[PDB]
Amino acid sequence: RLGVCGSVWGQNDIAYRCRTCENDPTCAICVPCFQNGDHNSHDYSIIYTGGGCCDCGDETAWKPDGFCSNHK
Amino acid sequence: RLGVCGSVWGQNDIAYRCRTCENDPTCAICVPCFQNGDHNSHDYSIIYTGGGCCDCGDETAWKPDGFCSNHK
Ligand SMILES: [Zn+2]
Ligand SMILES: [Zn+2]
Ligand SMILES: [Zn+2]
Ligand SMILES: [Zn+2]
Ligand SMILES: [Zn+2]
Ligand SMILES: [Zn+2]
Repeated sequence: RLGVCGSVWGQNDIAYRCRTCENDPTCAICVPCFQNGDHNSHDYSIIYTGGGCCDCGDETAWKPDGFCSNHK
Repeated sequence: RLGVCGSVWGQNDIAYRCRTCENDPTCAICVPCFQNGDHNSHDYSIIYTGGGCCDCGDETAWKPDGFCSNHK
């Protein structure tokens, strides 16, 4: 559609790591952002976050081709 | 052929609005997707996007009959 997520996790909340899309190993995206992007052949995993915030839409934390349809 | 576009616009990049195909007035498709679909008697216009991403292939933003040959 015509035009950062920043959703927040608590201690035991799950999220996705995607090693193909991350800027570095501390980056992560929320489950909705993961589900609305394309990671089909990517090396992704469900993680327990220990808290933090979603990197989707932030080119300094996540590769743009890994953004979801709502944060491009 | 056998089986979302998500191409991204910058601020001053053009795209197409199709009022016949859009799910709402904030939806748009890129020029290649417009040219590879059928909008013959549709109420379409070239627009300056102000940024965003192409909705072609996403049934939640665009009517499937409006998808191009590459996103069906
Ligand atoms: Zn998110
Ligand atoms: Zn997102
Ligand atoms: Zn990925
Ligand atoms: Zn497109
Ligand atoms: Zn298309
Ligand atoms: Zn149309």
